[PDB]
Amino acid sequence: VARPPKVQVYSRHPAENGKPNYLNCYVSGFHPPQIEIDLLKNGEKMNAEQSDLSFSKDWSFYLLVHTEFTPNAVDQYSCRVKHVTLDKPKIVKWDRDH
Amino acid sequence: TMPPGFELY
Amino acid sequence: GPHSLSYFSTAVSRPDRGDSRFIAVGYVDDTQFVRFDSDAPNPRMEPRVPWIQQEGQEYWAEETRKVKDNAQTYRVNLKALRGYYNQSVAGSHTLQSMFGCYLGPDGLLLHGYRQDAYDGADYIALNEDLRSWTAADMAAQITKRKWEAADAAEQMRSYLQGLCVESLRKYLEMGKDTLQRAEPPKTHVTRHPSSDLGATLRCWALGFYPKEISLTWQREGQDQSQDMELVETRPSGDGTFQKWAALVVPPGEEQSYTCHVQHEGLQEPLTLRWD
Repeated sequence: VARPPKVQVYSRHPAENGKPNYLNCYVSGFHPPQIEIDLLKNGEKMNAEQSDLSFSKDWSFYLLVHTEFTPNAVDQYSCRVKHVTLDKPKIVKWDRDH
Repeated sequence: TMPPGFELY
Repeated sequence: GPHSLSYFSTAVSRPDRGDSRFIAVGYVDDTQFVRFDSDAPNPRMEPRVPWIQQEGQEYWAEETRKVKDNAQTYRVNLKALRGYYNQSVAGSHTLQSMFGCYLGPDGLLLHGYRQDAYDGADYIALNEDLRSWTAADMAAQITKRKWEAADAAEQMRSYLQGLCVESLRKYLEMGKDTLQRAEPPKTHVTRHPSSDLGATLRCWALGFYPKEISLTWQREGQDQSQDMELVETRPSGDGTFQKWAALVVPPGEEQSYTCHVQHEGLQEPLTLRWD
């Protein structure tokens, strides 16, 4: 029943250029639990925390990778996810709208 | 609080 | 309510490291309050919110003792399951266990549960009568048979009826100022132009608790769900949650659409439009 991860990259608060915020990458619905989740800043991996492995009532695992960040007009943020179900890394770019 | 003991399969 | 106390545990075999990893997390309703990671330096049960930290040393020593016993036991179960199924020695496999209790109207157990899964598939689960098991396959019946002779269900049932609810009542009090107040969502309607016949409205609900919420779009009073995009509810990172619902509105029809937000933190359902 191996299944692909869903991915959302978003901020804790509505983002404004130059103001401290929090960058989240919420990865859920996947199985097996082995997975690689990286927050990227201009294509480069950031220092970020990862929540403890957990799952929902349908057995699907979920994880939160998060770090503080101050968005601006230039820096590109994205989240890169590697899973056995995925032929190649899944990459979702962040924006203040979604 | 977790349960007291956990069973073998 | 009903409020709930629940635990989620994941055991993963690591034949390439000679051992396995056991992770357990505890929740009161949608709030994780403890965790255990067998990979951690000095593996112990650790607090995950302020209110649980008022538990004395024996609490933490005992929870750690029990969860380590759970870890060692499930390491063995993984080895058994590999035999039971005749799987490869090099493969990594996953054992998930989930269990919890809900608080009834008169402070007694509501719907306790206990269910385990192997590699994502149902293995064995405690039945609704709390006295019998459902085994999903041949291997699970072997386990089921042992547990029947040993009345393992009585242990689980007495835990769910006694300690589980009792602890739940205790936790709800310790974190009352946090667990028993619903935090209403901060809501917004934003607009984002697309193409000629493309103009997206997005209704946001931010920083809310509990997790349960209802976001819908209407057009002059007509449900647009079949047209809208609704993302999975997601954690804010501070113990609250977020969600949004968006749809494409025709060029010039913004004001015919309304977003409706329903959450227990709210006195009444909120009607939002593109102000």
